[PDB]
Amino acid sequence: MVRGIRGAITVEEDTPAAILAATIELLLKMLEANGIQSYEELAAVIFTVTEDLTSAFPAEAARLIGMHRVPLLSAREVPVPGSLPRVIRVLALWNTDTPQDRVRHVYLNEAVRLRPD
Amino acid sequence: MVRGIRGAITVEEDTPAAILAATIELLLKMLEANGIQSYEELAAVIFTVTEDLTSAFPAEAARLIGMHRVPLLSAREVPVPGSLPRVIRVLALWNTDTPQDRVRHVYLNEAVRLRPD
Amino acid sequence: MVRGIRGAITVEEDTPAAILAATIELLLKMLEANGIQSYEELAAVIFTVTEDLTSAFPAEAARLIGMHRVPLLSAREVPVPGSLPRVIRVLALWNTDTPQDRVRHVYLNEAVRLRPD
Amino acid sequence: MVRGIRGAITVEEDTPAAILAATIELLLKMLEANGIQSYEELAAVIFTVTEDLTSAFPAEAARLIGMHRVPLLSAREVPVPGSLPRVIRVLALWNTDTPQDRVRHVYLNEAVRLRPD
Amino acid sequence: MVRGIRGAITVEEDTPAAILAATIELLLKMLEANGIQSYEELAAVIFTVTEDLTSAFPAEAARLIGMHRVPLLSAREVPVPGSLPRVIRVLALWNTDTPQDRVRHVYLNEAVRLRPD
Amino acid sequence: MVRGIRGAITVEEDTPAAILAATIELLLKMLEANGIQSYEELAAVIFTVTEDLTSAFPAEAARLIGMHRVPLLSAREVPVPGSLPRVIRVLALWNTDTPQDRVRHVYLNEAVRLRPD
Amino acid sequence: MVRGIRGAITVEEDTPAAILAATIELLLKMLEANGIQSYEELAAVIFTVTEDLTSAFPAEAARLIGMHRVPLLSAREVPVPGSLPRVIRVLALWNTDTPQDRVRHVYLNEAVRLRPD
Amino acid sequence: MVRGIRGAITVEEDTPAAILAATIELLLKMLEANGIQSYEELAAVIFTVTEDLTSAFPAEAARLIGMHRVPLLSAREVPVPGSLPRVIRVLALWNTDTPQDRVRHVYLNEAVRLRPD
Amino acid sequence: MVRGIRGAITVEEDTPAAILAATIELLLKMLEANGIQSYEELAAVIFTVTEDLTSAFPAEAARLIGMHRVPLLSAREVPVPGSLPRVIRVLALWNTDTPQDRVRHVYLNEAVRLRPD
Amino acid sequence: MEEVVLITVPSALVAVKIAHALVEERLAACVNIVPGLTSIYREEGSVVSDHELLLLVKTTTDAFPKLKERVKELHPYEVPEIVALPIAEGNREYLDWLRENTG
Amino acid sequence: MEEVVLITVPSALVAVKIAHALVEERLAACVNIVPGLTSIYREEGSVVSDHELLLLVKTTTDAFPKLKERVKELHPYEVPEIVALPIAEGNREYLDWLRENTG
Amino acid sequence: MEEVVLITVPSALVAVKIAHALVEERLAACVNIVPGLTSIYREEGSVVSDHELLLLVKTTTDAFPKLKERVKELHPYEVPEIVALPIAEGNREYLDWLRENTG
Amino acid sequence: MEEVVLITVPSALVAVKIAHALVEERLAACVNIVPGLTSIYREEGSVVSDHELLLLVKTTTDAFPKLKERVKELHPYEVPEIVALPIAEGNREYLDWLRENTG
Amino acid sequence: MEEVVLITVPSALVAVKIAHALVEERLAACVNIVPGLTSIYREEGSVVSDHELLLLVKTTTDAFPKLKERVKELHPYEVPEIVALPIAEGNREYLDWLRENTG
Amino acid sequence: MEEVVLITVPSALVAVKIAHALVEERLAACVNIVPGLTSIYREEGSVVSDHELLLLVKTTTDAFPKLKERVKELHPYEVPEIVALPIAEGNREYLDWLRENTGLEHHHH
Amino acid sequence: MEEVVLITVPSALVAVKIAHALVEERLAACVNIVPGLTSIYREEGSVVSDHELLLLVKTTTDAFPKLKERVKELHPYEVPEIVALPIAEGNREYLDWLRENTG
Amino acid sequence: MEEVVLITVPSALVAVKIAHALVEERLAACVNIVPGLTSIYREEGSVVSDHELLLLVKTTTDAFPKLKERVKELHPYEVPEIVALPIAEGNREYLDWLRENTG
Repeated sequence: MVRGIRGAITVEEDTPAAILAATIELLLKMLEANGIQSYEELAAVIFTVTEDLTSAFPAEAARLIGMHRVPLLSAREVPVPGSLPRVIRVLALWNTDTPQDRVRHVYLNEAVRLRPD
Repeated sequence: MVRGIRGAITVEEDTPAAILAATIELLLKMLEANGIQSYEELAAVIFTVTEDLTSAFPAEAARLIGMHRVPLLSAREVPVPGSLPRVIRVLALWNTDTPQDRVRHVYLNEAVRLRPD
Repeated sequence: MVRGIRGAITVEEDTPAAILAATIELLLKMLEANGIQSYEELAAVIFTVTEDLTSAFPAEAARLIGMHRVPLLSAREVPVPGSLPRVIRVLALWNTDTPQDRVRHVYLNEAVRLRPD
Repeated sequence: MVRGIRGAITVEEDTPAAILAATIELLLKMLEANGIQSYEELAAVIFTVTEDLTSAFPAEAARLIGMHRVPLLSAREVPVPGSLPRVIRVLALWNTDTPQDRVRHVYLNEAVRLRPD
Repeated sequence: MVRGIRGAITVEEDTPAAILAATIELLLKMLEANGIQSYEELAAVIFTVTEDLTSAFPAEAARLIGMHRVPLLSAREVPVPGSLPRVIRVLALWNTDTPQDRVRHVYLNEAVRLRPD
Repeated sequence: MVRGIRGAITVEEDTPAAILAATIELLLKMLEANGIQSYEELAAVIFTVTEDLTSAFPAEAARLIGMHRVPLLSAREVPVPGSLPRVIRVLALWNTDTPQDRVRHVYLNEAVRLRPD
Repeated sequence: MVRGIRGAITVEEDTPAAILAATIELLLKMLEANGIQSYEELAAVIFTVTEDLTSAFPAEAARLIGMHRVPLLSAREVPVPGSLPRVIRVLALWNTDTPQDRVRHVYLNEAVRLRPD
Repeated sequence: MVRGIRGAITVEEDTPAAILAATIELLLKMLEANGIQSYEELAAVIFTVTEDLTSAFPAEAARLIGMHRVPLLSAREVPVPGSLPRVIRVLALWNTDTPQDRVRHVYLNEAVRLRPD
Repeated sequence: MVRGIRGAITVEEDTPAAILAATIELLLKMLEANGIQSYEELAAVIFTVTEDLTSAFPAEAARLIGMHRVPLLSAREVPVPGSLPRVIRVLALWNTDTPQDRVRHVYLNEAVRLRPD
Repeated sequence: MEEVVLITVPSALVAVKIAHALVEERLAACVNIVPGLTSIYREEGSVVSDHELLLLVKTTTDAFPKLKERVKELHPYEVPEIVALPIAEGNREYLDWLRENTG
Repeated sequence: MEEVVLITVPSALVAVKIAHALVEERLAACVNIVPGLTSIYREEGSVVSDHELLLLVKTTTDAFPKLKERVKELHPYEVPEIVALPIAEGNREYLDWLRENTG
Repeated sequence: MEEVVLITVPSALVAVKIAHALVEERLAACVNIVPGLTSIYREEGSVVSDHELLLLVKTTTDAFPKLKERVKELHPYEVPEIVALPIAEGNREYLDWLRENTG
Repeated sequence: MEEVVLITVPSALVAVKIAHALVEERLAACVNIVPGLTSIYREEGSVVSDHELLLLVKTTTDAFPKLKERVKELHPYEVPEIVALPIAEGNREYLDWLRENTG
Repeated sequence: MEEVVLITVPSALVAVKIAHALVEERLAACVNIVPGLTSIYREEGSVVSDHELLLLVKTTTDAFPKLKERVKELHPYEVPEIVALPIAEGNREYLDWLRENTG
Repeated sequence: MEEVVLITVPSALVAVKIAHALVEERLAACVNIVPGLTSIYREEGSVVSDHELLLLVKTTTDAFPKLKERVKELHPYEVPEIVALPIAEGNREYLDWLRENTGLEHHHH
Repeated sequence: MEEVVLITVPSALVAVKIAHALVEERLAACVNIVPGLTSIYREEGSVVSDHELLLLVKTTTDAFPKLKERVKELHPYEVPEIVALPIAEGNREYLDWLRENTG
Repeated sequence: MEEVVLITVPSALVAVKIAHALVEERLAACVNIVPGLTSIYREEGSVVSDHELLLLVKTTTDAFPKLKERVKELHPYEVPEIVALPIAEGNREYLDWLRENTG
């Protein structure tokens, strides 16, 4: 059985450095939040960037932190007019017994606006 | 082990009310179809909207039906010229032993055209 | 527990025949690579096509090889300027005990450029 | 001598009814705020609408409240990327002796974000 | 104290000659209408041209009639769909004691449609 | 009675820093030029930026120099093809007895091309 | 051995008459300037027009002056934003012993801005 | 001393095969026409394709006929409204003593319309 | 007699600094490659930039290295879909006796892809 | 018995939440969402405008008291607009359907 | 006696057909077409959503029975929503116009 | 007595300036601005081209000398083209209007 | 005897109607339509601007009186500009063609 | 003695060839190219339209006969429009420049 | 004696405010605003990233203490980066210009 | 003691890799990534240009040797630019923060 | 001995000219062009802003005097910013490289 971990972080500009540095922060905080020791606990990781972020692949930042054998996938997020701009969303598929109520999901920077509940 | 449940529903216009109401119908019919008791049976739920649907996030409708602790993710579906317009597709990752042949996949409204088999 | 299998293949043109024939090649090579006997071993399969590929749905090719009961989902891949053009990416969610180090990921045609490690 | 009175109000949509109703609200609140008894106290009134508001002329709403002999003028406001959307700004040129410190400027709806000082 | 004088004139085409000639007509008629003898009676003059008028600056026409020491300012007018095309609007800020009821505002060519009252 | 003060300055690029720093220069030089001791001498200040300047609001720079109680207003300037690019124009409505001939108008950087007389 | 002769002329509008007249002016001033008696002294002549000039072929003007046996070629010049608009550039490949320092290159009209050295 | 040889050929469609095959025809006919035995007689060869030809580089065909050591260059030709569509123009800079009157220039297919004199 | 020297260099971005610095590199490598001692050996130099390079004129970089008396010409290169992006190509017309086989042509950065033979 | 209840909501999320709940909870047989309303009203002795949506609830008299409570629970407003309009006459079969899908 | 009849139709073609017919056949004096409704309702014990349009028919109690039949004939639905709301009071002159154009 | 004076000007501003002054100054009754002229002429023994605009000035022989001076004052050129063409015959009423508006 | 008549018209429809009629009615041999005129003139002692078109009518002195009447009939203006300029000399053969096509 | 010659050409290639030649060959001092003329005329007893360009040639009566011949040689038309309009009066200095540049 | 002070600011408004004050107040001769910085640093024992701008302040040892205070007053950060780099050698004339335009002066009772 | 180290990297991945690692490994308290550098330098006795990025590393002398090794390990260049600039004086509290976060 | 020279230039042409020259002329081993600088400074007792570019020049103390002169010759400013920052420590083999390429 698998438990998904959700994550969202916002960048101030569409620069590769910005995108890479922010996805590293989110990815690690997500793992830290759930006390995931090994990357082997990850079935795969899916990413979604907003339409206003095209300068870099977030998957390249996961490899910077050494997630080589972790399967990665990124896609374009729905361009809802008036939605929070420049948002990198993460869905990590984690192999765990952990209850739904016990998974910790990370919303960083202005992305806190996304889940205040 | 995980079993994916597929769903598709069509909307007549790109209005938030339309998108929200339709995704609620699909989501519930998918759960009804496989007799899903709690949402704890859901590893995560992925959505894809066609290019002609941008007024609302389907994940927000999932929350209207209390899918708060379920991980949700939406992305832009491939704009194949002449494909079925205004389609909300769902891939629910369900934690189950159920055989592949025993999972019931829901295709509603004009989305019935998508799987007539 | 689930292990994601990654695949990438490049097409020379945006033609349905091209897209369909290439996704069939990738899909089968991915299964052959991991010695997957039945499609029942697959939780679901996610696909991403680059912005320069819109003529066909890769999910339709999976159906040509008889993956009807297999849940399929496709999305638009991030248009990173200067990234490898015309790439069909696959993320197969495989129900297995197999270690992370023991999964074989398939990168075909110019998509070999994508993972030389 | 003249003293300018500033005002700002936001609308939820680009509809003539919305624009007209909101400019009426702002205009009256501006006059109420400074205890302006007659419209004859107004040298002229300038308006600026954001690029996302084109359905109606704010000057037409001033006429609804009977500002016929008041000179009115509207112009397009600077489309600063990421600035507050759908904002109707007003600059009323008021013939008064009133000190700068004693004029009351009205910022309504999400336009409160514009002057929190 | 200041009193604003309103003007409006329509041009048949977006040609510099047309724009220049029309504004002079308008400008002079506004001064003639209020019996303004010197340009020194003018605090400043603001102009607004419709989106379909970009070939010339109306301020350059005021200089042809010798308004060098007069402060001039032009801006783009709101492109309300279906509004009167090719309209040069003038807001002259006139230093006068004159009552609101006693200022004469000039609406020329098809710009008569703008104030039939 | 009011006297308008005109100002123009050009920026080399559309950057907020550039726009802010240039408007500060212009605003102060305009006040220095006319020996304006207090900001209370200002009825209001209107600004116009060319179509090629959208990164910042000039009104925000006036606030940096402490013009909080001064009413500010900015609008889009007429896009005359071949006109001087990246121009910030200012119209300060100054409460003064000063003759028209005695007001000093400031044209800085390539904006000197705008008034060589 | 060949020596290239450079020339440049600006037109006020994109009209065939304008383009024609201007190229005739420059070609002749190029020949007179280097005292070229015979058109047989010319290996070939290349022309480049700016993106804002498309109404006529400069090669047609060379033929008016009788350069029929002279090989001619025209191409679109690099559209550097903000560069001198409406410029006709000529590169005549002249069969001569003349030193580099002794060839005279012709810049006419606002094209004088191009080589002030 | 150098003599330019002019060539023009038209294609029916914008296909690489069409462009390559047509440029080979023109190139050889140009050399045949002037009895050029070796490619060593060529200083360089310049090409220009019309705006409606973008599928292939004409230089790549020169190479198919073995002009590897021959310097080649291609550029976009002036899009004069109503000019002959799909035209590949060639300017071969030929190292020869031959008089201007003795060079034979090749105009093939509908490109005969280009030089009927 | 003349011998053409070919060069190609790629830039990572469309910035004036990038374009200028890269053309200087190519321009000198080309000369140094053939043992060009003086600029007087150059009949003229032609440049072609790809559609995605518009921030600067390569001819201006030749002048930075002191090629004032050298005739220069730049034009738009054919936008073949799938061609190498951001390429500055040079054709230097060199007055030399040198055989075709003995001229060295320079292909720098990703432009090495252009001549691997 | 059958009435048409009017409810003004601030958003589409509120509209769809309230609408779905009443129908799902068998408190309504049908709810119609009328979008793009521009509402002018008195708020603290000043006339103000707000963007809203209208709900047209098909319910019975018998159903109204619980509906009232439920709408209050789901509505973000302190004093929500819940006003019942009586159905004078109608399609006999439709009114039967309405009564059937209520309770 | 004078009523406002509510009719929910599935499309603009249905709206215009029904609207024109009622007015033309002197069964109604005026019909208002309110578009873009998102309707949530119970269909075979399951809550479903569908895109419809609202018709506001200005008619009399006397016309209603024939109107009911006519609407049924023109409506694609098996059980169409035809519900009459009573006019408590109104513009004297308007109600006269309504009665005049319904007969 | 009544003539059509041709004046070639370098720009739109030059045209509007000159044209308005002449008419306003009762020097001409009407001025027609013909744009987009491409003028070819001899300049320092060299044939050159310039974009110019044409003025068709409706005036009288009596106004001409003052017109000449005025045009000179307003024209940027050292030697401006001021050439009068005689009106052989015309619309009686028009020529009256021309004479009336030239004082 | 042969003249060039100038006519200023408010529109292209007026321009083409007048031009064609004259050529068709053998009142002229040729008419040239010069578009894009911006005319500044005195209208009721006030300087006003219009944006008209110029007609260059190739006719004879003998045709002129009828031409004058005809132009008046077709022209919307009360006092239209109909002014004849004399042809001093010309292409012998052209002037013959002009005289031939003016009957 | 100084005249304004009117020439209608079919194109800009012709308009420029003719214009440049006249000025270059000292047959005129200045030529103005008025483009975009829509020319209605009689061609073999039928009214036809053409797109032309007007040339305004500043020349002398003394130049006229060679000018006439030269224009004929360069003009594609069998019977070209070459019509001279007399300059009644003018800018003394300009007329001097015109005479100087016509030899 | 003459030194280049580095200041990292969170925004262009902060950059322009701090930049102008320092020059305007005679605390520095020139300030260069280097935009689009991506700053990686330790915040509460976790490596975090932020978007900033770099100020290159042309000043002197003399002005530094007051500059320090003034920057602190105008900077939104609790601990702002104010670090002085020594000018080893330079354009004689430029360094003079720096001396003319940098210096807050004294009182000799 | 405290230094500002300059590192020129070929790419944003290199910039982010190096930057994160130094801060994470407590080898630097802060790293600033300055993008869009255009570097002109000597490579094998020829002047060459390349696109780079600048790293501004806030560290101490004591940390420098390990930083040097670490940067070398992470940098793709054989001989990377690692140059330390001395901090003359600074914000006392900032320098304390720098020393604290370098362990 | 090895230093990092800061040069502020008004344009990219100035940047590339100066940068290439220094490296080519063995006055520096490397130059970094940092674009888009917004420079606020005192010019004639008034605070003014300008757009510039920063050059980061890698040179030696020994090269500095000639570098200073050369930069002066190529720089359009009368008083250019040429300020050297000392390299406390660094990657040694790179420093050798800088010293080897500065002759």
